[PDB]
Amino acid sequence: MPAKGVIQEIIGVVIRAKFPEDEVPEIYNAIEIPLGNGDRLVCEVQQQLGNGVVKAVAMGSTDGLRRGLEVIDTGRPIAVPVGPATLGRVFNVLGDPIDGMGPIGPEVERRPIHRDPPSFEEQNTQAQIFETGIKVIDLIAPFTRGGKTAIFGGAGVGKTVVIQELIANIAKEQSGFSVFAGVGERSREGNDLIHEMKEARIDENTTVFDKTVMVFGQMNEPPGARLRVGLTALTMAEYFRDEGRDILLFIDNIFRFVQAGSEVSSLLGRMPSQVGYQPTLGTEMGELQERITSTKRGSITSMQAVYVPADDYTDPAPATVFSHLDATISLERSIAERAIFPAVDPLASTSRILDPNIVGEEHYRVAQEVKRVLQRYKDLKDIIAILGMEELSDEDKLTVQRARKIELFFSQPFTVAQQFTGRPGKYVPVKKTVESFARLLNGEGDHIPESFFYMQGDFDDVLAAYEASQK
Amino acid sequence: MPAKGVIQEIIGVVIRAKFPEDEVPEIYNAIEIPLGNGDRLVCEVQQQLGNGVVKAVAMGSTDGLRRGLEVIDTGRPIAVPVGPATLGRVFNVLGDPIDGMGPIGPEVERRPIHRDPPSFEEQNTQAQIFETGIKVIDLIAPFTRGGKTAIFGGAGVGKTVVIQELIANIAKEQSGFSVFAGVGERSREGNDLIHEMKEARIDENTTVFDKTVMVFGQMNEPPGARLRVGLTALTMAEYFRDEGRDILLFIDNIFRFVQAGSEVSSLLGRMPSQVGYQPTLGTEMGELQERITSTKRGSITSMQAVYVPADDYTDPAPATVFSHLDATISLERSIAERAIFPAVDPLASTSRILDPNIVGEEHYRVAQEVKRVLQRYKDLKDIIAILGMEELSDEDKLTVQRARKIELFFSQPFTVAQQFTGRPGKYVPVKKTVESFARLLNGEGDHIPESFFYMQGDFDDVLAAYEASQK
Amino acid sequence: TTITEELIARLKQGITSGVDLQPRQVNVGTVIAVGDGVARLSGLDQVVASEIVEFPPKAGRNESIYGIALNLEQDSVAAIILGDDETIEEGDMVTSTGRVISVPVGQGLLGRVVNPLGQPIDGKGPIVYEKTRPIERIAPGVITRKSVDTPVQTGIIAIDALIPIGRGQRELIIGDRQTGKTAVAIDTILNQKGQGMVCIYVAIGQRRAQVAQVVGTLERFGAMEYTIVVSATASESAALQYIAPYAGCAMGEEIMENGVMLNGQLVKDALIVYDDLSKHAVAYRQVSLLLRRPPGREAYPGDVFYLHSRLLERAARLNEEYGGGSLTALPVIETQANDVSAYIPTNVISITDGQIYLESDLFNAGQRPALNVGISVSRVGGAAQTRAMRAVAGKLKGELAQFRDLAAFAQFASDLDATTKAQIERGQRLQELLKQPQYQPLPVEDQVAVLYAATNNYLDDVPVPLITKWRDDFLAFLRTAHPEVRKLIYDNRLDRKFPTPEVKEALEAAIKEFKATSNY
Amino acid sequence: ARMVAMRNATNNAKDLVRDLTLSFNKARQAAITKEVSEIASGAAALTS
Ligand SMILES: Nc1ncnc2c1ncn2[C@@H]1O[C@H](COP(=O)(O)OP(=O)(O)OP(=O)(O)O)[C@@H](O)[C@H]1O
Ligand SMILES: Nc1ncnc2c1ncn2[C@@H]1O[C@H](COP(=O)(O)OP(=O)(O)O)[C@@H](O)[C@H]1O
Ligand SMILES: [Mg+2]
Ligand SMILES: [Mg+2]
Repeated sequence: MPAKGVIQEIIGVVIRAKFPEDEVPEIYNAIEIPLGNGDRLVCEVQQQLGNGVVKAVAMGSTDGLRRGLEVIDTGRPIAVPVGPATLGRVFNVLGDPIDGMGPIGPEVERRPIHRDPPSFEEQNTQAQIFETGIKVIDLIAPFTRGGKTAIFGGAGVGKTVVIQELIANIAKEQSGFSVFAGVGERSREGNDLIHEMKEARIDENTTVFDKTVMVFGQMNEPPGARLRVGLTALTMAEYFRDEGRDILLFIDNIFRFVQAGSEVSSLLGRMPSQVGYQPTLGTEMGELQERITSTKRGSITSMQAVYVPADDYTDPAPATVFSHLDATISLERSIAERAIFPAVDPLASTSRILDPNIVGEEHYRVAQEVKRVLQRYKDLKDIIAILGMEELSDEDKLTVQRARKIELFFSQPFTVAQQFTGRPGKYVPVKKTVESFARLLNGEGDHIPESFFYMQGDFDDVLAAYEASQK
Repeated sequence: MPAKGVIQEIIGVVIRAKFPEDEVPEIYNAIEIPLGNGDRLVCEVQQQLGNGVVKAVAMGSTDGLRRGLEVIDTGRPIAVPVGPATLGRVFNVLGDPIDGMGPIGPEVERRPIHRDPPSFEEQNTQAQIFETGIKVIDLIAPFTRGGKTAIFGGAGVGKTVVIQELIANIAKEQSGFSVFAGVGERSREGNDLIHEMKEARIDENTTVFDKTVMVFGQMNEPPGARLRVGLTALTMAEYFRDEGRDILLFIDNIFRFVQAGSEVSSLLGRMPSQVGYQPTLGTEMGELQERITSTKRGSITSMQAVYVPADDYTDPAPATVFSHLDATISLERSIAERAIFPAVDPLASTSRILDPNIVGEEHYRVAQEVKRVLQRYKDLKDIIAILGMEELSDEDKLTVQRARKIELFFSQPFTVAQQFTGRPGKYVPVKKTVESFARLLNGEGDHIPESFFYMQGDFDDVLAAYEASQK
Repeated sequence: TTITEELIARLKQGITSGVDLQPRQVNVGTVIAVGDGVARLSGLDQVVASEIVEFPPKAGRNESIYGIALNLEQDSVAAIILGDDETIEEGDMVTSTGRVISVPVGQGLLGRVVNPLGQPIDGKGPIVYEKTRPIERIAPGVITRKSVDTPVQTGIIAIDALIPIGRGQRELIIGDRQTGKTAVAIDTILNQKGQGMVCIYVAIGQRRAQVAQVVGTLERFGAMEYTIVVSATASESAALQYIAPYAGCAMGEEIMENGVMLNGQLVKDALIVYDDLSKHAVAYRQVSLLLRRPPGREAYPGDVFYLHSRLLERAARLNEEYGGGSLTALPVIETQANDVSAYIPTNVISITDGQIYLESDLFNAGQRPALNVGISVSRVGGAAQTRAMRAVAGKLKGELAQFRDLAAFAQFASDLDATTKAQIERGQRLQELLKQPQYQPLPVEDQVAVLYAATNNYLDDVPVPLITKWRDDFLAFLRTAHPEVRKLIYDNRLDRKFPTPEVKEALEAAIKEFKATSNY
Repeated sequence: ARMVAMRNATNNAKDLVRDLTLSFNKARQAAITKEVSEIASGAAALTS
């Protein structure tokens, strides 16, 4: 479809292009406006308003465009490069590398942004745990293969730190790739800091950055770009999924994807729905998070970060996000103030895979009893702070001691990210977490003071440090 | 008569009139519709729709109009009389005298309603305190010369009475003139109860009415009249500002101006903003307020009453005026029902001019200490509600007594309040009120009971009352 | 030869054969409709989006009022009038200037109050310049930036110790009504007297009197030697208020990319304050609704998150490859009854790196900077602090968090045990320490010394209502009796182990000497 | 007795805060929905 049209209307980041009566571009067909030299503006067709007129979102500056400019139809949605050539590179919404390196090249396979999800036959009937290395994540709210996990928290609780240490864990300890979709990524927070963090984490002769793809829909971009960056990262990850690999896509803020969709719908003149949101919120979430599944060939596990507006979990954006979630990891500022870097609240982190018949019979006894002990501590904390531990009877003093031990034991140094409290790499497996927490839950740790459990290992590091200090 | 057109549409108080294409009226022009009684209907243009068609706000009944009526363009915006001829008269939005006196002659100067505000380099940054006759206004929230000051309260708290009392005080005890803008003026508050209350003799044969200008954009007027009455009063006061005189401007209500703007915008078919309000709310408020400034030549100093429904200060009407204020007087119904008729709350009544570098160190010290003791009493009255004052007090008895004495001493009998009470009015200079509060603050009033502070002038009046009782 | 011969040699080239006297069919537009600051033009097909149009002078109007062609609809150009809408009439000629909006930039704008178009409004003569920078440009990008390391010293102890602001960091100041947002911004501007940083103040939608008072405050403290004051007041059209912050940040990006000679030193660091982004968003909402663009939540247009983001993502910290300069943004947001979850507040909070929350409850309680430490964050953190402040303020942060956990027990402290009462008293003394008078910023050495005195057990003797006075007196002591202690603290403020025994012993001796010779 | 009664009162106050926060979230969502619906009705009745 080499059809050439002309720009008819320009209203903000929403343009209209008049084409011939035949060969009109389809919906999501990525028209392109040359701007001189090699620069071009890639718009995405959203509506067909009659005789050859298509309404599209700019996905670019569109601040120097005149009416009547030539527009080239591409005949397909936005084409982004896929393959090993995308590893170690940073892309915008259009798949153009926004790092210092040059273009990808014409010999690299390009794929459309808008694909269909895996069919009904391709879905995996039986779920499977995804080991991630983190103690609290693998124990309390375990991941699922081809599933969605959402991390919550405040502005500075450490969600991005958790995301990047998970990227490092996936890249270094196992030979697996990951794709990071920085939707609404600040040009300071992610466009240099995350690159430095990924290029600082090194295993041998290569970095964690070398085993991950990055697609940055920065905040300065128009709402269409921040809307389509998630699908761009999905397209770049589905290649490795088609090779049978287990990709773990990360999403910087799925709420900013929702807000980009709402802004795009408002700019197109559509009637608002719910709390001023787009009418197509459910379908827009489905077209993204139904491509994150466990195919019979390969799998895409995903980890989103969700911003909850006004701490309202019944808000339509968290309501629609929660419909697709398989696990939740709640970060609390209170835990962060106690110098706990993995500030995961085990009493607020859930997972659908936490079942006796999937993650193990001992898993859904150790996790259940750990949660019960922590709930007992949460109940008794006010009494302890007001009165003191002397009022607590037996079976409650021991419970509080074990609860403090596990609460301080959930902390990890994230030695892969920088070298803060650096120590030999552990990457504690799921079975090791189960065995350590069953060990402490069955006593065997009461002689340890409640200060050794800090950035520790697998409860064998705890006893090793106890023997080293004084034994 | 630059142009003559015909009425095309009459929709309520909106007139669409078709003019010759080479003689279309300007944006803020005034167009007269001659009626079959020797009078005319003056509409204000607001838009130029297409080829020679203009949309105008009626500023009249439009219950005698038919399609095809002749419409004479005046070429310029609404022209209102200025000069000494307007002094002592009552006008409306069109500048026509609505009192029983004769019409204004054609020899007077007539100025357009819409004028640019004074430029940035004409601003006089020298802050000067304007002497009001009110004790609490002088002490707590001093009146700034050339600045804009607001009164906030519910219904019946005393805003209009306070405004007319300042008119009487600053015209009698000072030579400053006054211009009154009855925006949305009730026909009971404006047609009576202010004309009669301005029949207060100044020296021998001149009343406050003879030295003041009144422009009543009454409530039964269409929304355009109530929208432009404030600008009419500003145009009338700007002549006295340009003569070098320090002119006083009282806008009897601000939220009615906002309501008139909202109604005008809704009637014109403009897109609604915020909660159904006008999109040009900030611009209209700025256009009104920025003409009230202190210049090198003269200074318009203004007091504007604002009615907050319930206690909602986040409504668009008080929120859009907060940026334009130099001082706020917060009237309270609780203080009014306690027979403290000048029901100013000393707390939550701020002023930018309340600075030791401007009003002096003694004024600042006295005001700050009075606010401190009143704040202490705000808790001590609760404390003594159950535990009697005689039961226990560590200097609490003395500070409670002093605070009760000063909160009664803030009450002042008004000249215009003789109808309500019969007590003759009192005027206190700004020096005498701060001196009296300094004297009462540290001793010298602990023996006089809290009955001789009720309705008095300076502390000398309280003393004279005390030794008049003890005869 | 004479220099006038060189002057004539410059002439007689364009004078003789340098002018093209060719008449060409230039495409102009005719006005078909004028609204409320929006004028629609019939045919102007040679216009780009956001291009400044002229409206050339006509009969009865000797000046041209420019506009911004925003809506390039089919056979229609809706342009928002920058000046006054009264003069524009139907049928008026409109000539396309062929240029996007640009503002003068460079050394000449230093101490000048200017329009968003760059025209001076201070009445101090024309702006001297040789370069114009475009209003709208893309942010520096991905590889251009650098991690924020250099601190911006606001002078407020609470901000500089708990909510660090670094060069290239977008730190929102969000408050409500009169809580001191402009006071905090002006205090930050006044503290850059010799810090090698050029300040810019935008003041969108304010009073002319308020901007005049701000300029007077700046020029009475000598701050106008390095400050640019853009101004789009409330009476001015919504187009000027819409383009004001972009003009300010264009000047800031000129400072960042090239730099100016300040005090004989090249300065490439700029601190910009958008004193009302809520008012800027209101002005753009008025522009969009008057253009009949489809509204969204709270009647704001769809591209209102985009609006501010273009503005705020231009504040960067460039690496040494791209000059090493930086632009620091200090947006100001006014909430309504502390409605943090409103549209524009959430937009700016998500965009900005950190937030500074000002509460009316603290402002009316005597806290002179009404700063809410509990909810306000700076995600750059310790990287935006000196090593001295990093070493000292950690215990301050911990003690203040402990006090905020126990703030409900403050009036009951006389009835509690020893450790809880001690924590409450320490928190009260620290909160009284953070109170600062207006227009009195403190240098980093003074803040470090005061916070070291407070962090260690030295303010326990002096009672709470005198803490502030103590601080003032101590500073006077350090300003008179021991300048060497202040110089020593300032000299090794970048040392990784800041409390070296030399500076530690000097500071302890100064504190002991002050305490022994003073009574409270 | 006062300690136990005030602990129970604090727990009940926290529960009431949770219920009131749910009610406030419902009210805020309904208010924003009403506002956007009114704005859309007032805009679509005059444009298209
Ligand atoms: N630290 C302070 N100590 C004492 N007074 C202060 C302090 N900061 C501000 N003020 C006082 O409070 C007033 C209001 O502060 P300011 O004007 O900075 O607030 P704002 O949030 O910008 O308000 P506005 O909405 O009026 O623009 C100042 O004029 C000043 O008199
Ligand atoms: N100084 C005063 N002395 C006595 N009564 C007063 C005084 N000021 C107000 N009032 C009471 O308030 C009423 C007028 O209130 P008004 O100022 O018209 O209300 P608003 O403040 O809403 O305009 C009168 O009926 C009177 O009883
Ligand atoms: Mg009234
Ligand atoms: Mg301010």
